[PDB]
Amino acid sequence: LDVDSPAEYSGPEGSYFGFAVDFFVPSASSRMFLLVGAPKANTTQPGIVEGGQVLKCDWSSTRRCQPIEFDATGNRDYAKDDPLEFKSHQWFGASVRSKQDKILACAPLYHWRTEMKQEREPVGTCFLQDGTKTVEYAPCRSQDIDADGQGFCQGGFSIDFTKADRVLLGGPGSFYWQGQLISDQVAEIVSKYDPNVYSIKYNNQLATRTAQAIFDDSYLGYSVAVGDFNGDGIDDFVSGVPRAARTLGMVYIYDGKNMSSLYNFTGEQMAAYFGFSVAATDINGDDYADVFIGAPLFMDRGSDGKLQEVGQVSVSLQRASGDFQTTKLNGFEVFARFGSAIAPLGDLDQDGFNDIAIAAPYGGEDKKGIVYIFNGRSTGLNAVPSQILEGQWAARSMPPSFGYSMKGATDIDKNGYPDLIVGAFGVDRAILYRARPVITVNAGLEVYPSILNQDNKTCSLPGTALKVSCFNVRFCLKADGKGVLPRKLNFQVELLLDKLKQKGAIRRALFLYSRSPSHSKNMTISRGGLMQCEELIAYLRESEFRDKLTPITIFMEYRLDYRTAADTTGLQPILNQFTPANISRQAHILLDCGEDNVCKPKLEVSVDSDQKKIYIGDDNPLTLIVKAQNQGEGAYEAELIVSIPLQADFIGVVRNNEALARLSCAFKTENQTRQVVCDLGNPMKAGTQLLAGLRFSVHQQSEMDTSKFDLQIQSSNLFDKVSPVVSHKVDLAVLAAVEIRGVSSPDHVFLPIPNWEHKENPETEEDVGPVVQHIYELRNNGPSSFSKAMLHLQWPYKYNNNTLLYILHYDIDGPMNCTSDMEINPLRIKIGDIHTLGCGVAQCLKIVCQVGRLDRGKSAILYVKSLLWTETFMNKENQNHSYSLKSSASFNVIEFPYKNLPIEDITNSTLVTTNVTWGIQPAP
Amino acid sequence: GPNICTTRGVSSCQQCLAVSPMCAWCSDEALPLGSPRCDLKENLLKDNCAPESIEFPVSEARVLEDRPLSDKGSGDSSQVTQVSPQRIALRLRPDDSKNFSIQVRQVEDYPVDIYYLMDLSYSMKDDLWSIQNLGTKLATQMRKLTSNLRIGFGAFVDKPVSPYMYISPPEALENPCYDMKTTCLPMFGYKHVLTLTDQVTRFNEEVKKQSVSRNRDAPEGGFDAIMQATVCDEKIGWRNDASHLLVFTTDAKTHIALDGRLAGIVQPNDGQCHVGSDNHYSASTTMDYPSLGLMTEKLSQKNINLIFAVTENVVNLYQNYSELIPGTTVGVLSMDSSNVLQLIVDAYGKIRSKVELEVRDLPEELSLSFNATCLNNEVIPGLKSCMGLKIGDTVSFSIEAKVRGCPQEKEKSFTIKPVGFKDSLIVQVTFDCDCACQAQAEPNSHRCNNGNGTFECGVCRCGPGWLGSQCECSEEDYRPS
Ligand SMILES: CC(C)[C@H]1C(=O)N[C@@H](CCCNC(=N)N)C(=O)NCC(=O)N[C@H](CC(=O)O)C(=O)N[C@H](Cc2ccccc2)C(=O)N1C
Repeated sequence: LDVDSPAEYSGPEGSYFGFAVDFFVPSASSRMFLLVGAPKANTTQPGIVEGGQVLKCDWSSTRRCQPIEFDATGNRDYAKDDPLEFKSHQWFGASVRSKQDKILACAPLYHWRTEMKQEREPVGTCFLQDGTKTVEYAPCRSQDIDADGQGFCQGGFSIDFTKADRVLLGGPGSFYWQGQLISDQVAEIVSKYDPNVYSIKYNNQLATRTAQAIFDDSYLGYSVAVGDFNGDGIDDFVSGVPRAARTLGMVYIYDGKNMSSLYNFTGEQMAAYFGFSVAATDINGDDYADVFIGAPLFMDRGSDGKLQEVGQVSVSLQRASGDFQTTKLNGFEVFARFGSAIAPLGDLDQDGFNDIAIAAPYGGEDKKGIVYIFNGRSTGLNAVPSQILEGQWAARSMPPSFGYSMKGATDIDKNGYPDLIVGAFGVDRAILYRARPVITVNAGLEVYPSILNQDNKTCSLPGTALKVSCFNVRFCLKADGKGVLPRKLNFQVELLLDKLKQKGAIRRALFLYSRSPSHSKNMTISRGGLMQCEELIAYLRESEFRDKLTPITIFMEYRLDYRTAADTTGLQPILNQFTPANISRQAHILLDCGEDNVCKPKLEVSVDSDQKKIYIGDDNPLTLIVKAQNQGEGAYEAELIVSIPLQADFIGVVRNNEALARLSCAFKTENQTRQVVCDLGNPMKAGTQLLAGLRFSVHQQSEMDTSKFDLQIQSSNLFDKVSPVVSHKVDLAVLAAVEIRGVSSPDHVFLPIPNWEHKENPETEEDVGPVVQHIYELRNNGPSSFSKAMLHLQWPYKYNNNTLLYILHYDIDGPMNCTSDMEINPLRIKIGDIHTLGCGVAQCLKIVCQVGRLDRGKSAILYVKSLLWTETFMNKENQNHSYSLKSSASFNVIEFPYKNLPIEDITNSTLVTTNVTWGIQPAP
Repeated sequence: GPNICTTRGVSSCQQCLAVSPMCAWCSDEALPLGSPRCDLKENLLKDNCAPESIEFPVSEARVLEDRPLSDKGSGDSSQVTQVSPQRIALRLRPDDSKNFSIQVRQVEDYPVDIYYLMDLSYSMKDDLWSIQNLGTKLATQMRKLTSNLRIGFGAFVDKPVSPYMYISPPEALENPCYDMKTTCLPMFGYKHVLTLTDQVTRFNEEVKKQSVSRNRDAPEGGFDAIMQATVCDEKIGWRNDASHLLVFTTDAKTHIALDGRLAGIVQPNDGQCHVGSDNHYSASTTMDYPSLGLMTEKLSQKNINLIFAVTENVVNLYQNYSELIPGTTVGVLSMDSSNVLQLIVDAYGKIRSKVELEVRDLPEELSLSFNATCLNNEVIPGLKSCMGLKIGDTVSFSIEAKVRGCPQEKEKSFTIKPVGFKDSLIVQVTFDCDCACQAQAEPNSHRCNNGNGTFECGVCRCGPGWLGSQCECSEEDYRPS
């Protein structure tokens, strides 16, 4: 249904123009018109105000609307100054029905001066216009006066034309508003007309009769329709009775030959107004009329369980046995009054099944009205609406009521598809929607080599001698369509060589010529069986991509060139609703495991480090010597991922030994981790094992860390792509190589010293003798550090009751604290063969030193300064004797910063010697 | 060794008392040297400070006045008391507070509004007496169940248009009973007669001063009247707190939405107040009847309870209608009205209250924490509400006060008021942050070290170069002795 440029008509403001609409298709002439009711338009009839009008509108010929000269007579006089009828404010045009040349309009609110007594009574009336003759028709203007008879019949409230030129008319007010149906032959209506007679009687009239008082205020005749429900070939009458059965509502079907009741439908909810609008039409192509009944005010359980007013439509399919099959449709909004108007459309799309429009005139945004189109299918109506038309005029002083009246099933433009007319009497408008031709397009795409091989590199790449693999893609388009359509349609086709690959990551296929993953072409097609086809040759990139498992998807989409496919009036065609706008198909590529296209891996990992012990310091980079293997059908895009400790940092693969693979690798910190990612073949050859030679910095910068790497091998395989987790744990060794050494200066001395004299109470350095200085060094020449250690140093003090080396002082480098067990500088002195002398035979002095932190390779020193006691050697006990004084130093470590790690008690010692000789020996 | 009374470098009574309630200053000069004058309260009383040399101020709340919460509904000396206590005093130590309880008990009778809708169709001529008797007895009954009853009424016949109206004879417009040669009032759509008022006698007289009219079709336009009585607030006089009842009387079927198309009325009911200054439904002839959905929606929107008071022969019909309008009851209208009065008695029995506290005159310097002990002794900290209260039901709220430091004003007040209830609890608030000892201040006079300071609480606030316990020492002077 065209919805962008429909035909809009307007009547005089406040005229209700559009209350009732219909088509006019004269048999004599060829042009078609629209008939629209204006039940409040102001007419030129003498003395009549708001008499109502029926307007004929020209459609394409400038869309002019002009009134029909139905009646130019004001009130008639039953006597001088005694009016007979009250045409003013009659709702003439409240119901318009046209069949060939017969136009029938009705005024339900026409009161006439009862012939027996001066009195108003709305008997209603109608006008029937043939080619040129025009007559007035009013069954209820009879001698059955008053409400108890046909006084308030209000005939013409609803009307319809029977297939065999019988007019059916519904008076909802007859017999105390019980209602009534009157069916009369048009020929008898025109033949019996007599202007001087007001109660004309027709011989072949079919009418219902008065019933008991229990049926009062039932409103039979509120709406009418025609359809055959007993198979006699003569259309039967269907009427809605919205107030029957304690207000439940009902629908009566009366035989169209003797007016005998056939079927009764009953509602289920009070006051739902089940029967406001009825429609008979076959909705499943079974040739049996089906009944649609509207209940605009039906209330149903809401989301919260509370009743909400949405309306309802009951669809009763007829069956041969006489039963009925009833389903129901519910409205999609609250207070929208869905089901107010039901309009058969005929085959709106030529799908073979009749389609129906249902109006919710107070739905949509701003309550501007809405209309839903339901397409008929075999076995019932498609409960899901296919199209939704929305009102476009805002309320001036009254709801627009768009969709309050509808009429379809007439091809006004002669394009082979029926059109629709909708009334917006709230804004006094009428809108014609033209149905568009429905083109059904069958598109067939096929890739002959569904599975493609790189090895089939038999195709010459244009522009270069290089070779590629060429595969075929075929695409065919056939566009069928009923009705007036252009003989030729310019379709546009677009093909994508690789769907998915989101964000344009990579596309592995390109057309042989003008390499590009997309290609579009305009191909003409003529409506017919010629399945016009075209082919393209596309080639894949050897190692330009890293994903050879996910299938390559070919995608095709076609767009009809609507612009040039329209008619001369500018009505563009449409494509079928259910046909998919795109067709996609799957290609494939395989490596190894040919028979098992679904290729299954079986991965396995192992790890065993060579130097599984570390010294907690500067050492060779740690290498795991990882083993990776597979025994499955393969391993695609295999990669080894190793998570390393924070103390380990990635190092390049080992090139010293060629047995290890020449594997490129990289590092990342995804998700706050420490990952080393290397490749293991894409794919692994029969799962053949590989040997890793990667290294790591294993930089241990936290003494509290205890002793581990984890690792895995994964692949791009679609299943079983994760290998078992394999972890290794190296150990930490405390290689704190502590060494103690020393030196003495001078290394030798000659006695007696030059310019020296014996002194009994020396007070300065010169008085005692030469200065002897000893340096001791403790160095932790190892990768492992210690936090606290114990240091010792023993010194020779006195030999033969005589001092050997008179200590002057001891100096601390700073990394240790020292304490002397014996008095230092007791007297407070101002600062042949050689025999060994030391603490073994001589009174000895020792100084105990506690050493603090000593890092990797760090060292500390201790200094001792002493004076050589010359008088000791000048004594008789040592005269002409040469000696070698000895001292020893020792260390012992006690506390390491690696508190968690094991601590080993390591100790050692060394010696420092000085030489003294008698320079002035006796003459030989 | 107090956590904050000495660690904060406390040296003044004012700040010693202002830092926290746990901190107090020992003032007497007789205190021997030792722990500071602001030791922990638990041990400061024994840490060389005599009992009379220290004060331990503590926040407290005093219930000066209280009253039993009017257990029974009889008259009181002045009026019933709904909330207790009546007034309390609260001396709050800086940054100190505690708990106090307030209990509420509904004793006042509920406010009720009744609107009576009378069908004045000709079919009711035999039922007019029953309508009048029911209208009188509604008040006579409810007045004995409550005291805030307001009553009113209106009437309806049908839309004044063809085919419903009697328009045919020129002189029948003023007497639709022209055919029977009797007189009946001209027919009308809907007219609001008497607003909701407490004058029961006026309502009785007006109801008994009514007469019937006549239209054509048996169904009536009562739904228009219901909708207008619902959506019109000022005209009807609905109260925002009273329980609203809308009694509706009829004896025949009812017109429903889309029945007006027969009369040329196709505009859907607007659902707006359309009663003009003449107390007539001015949109009767141009707007259709209202659908049941709209009626239910508007009844719910304004908390109006709808009761059908219908005759026997239609009761079932309207009974079924009640199923489509949840929250509505139906009763037989007859000479014996007890059956339909039981509906109103039950409806009144169904009334329930709400309790919500208020905070009116509090400043930003004070706050409360609420803990509600609602019905069934269910305790729930963190709210100020309670539902499902009958007459005589009781709830309580334990409230913990809180004050920031020492507010800038010594005296204040705040009133706690239950929602709707006129009664309230008034709380007077005072603060005693100032040091009582500081009343003996002596700036630069005798004591201290020849002046040069201000003796306040055993310590002299000495000037520059005079810092010390009694200004005997300077800021940067040390005694080698
Ligand atoms: C007969 C009498 C006992 C009774 C009655 O039955 N009225 C019906 C019967 C019509 C059915 N006839 C058919 N051939 N199908 C009727 O006409 N109803 C429509 C109406 O006119 N109702 C009005 C109320 C109104 O104005 O709102 C009103 O006049 N009802 C009268 C009231 C009455 C009762 C008893 C004596 C006199 C009048 C009514 O109930 N009937 C006429």
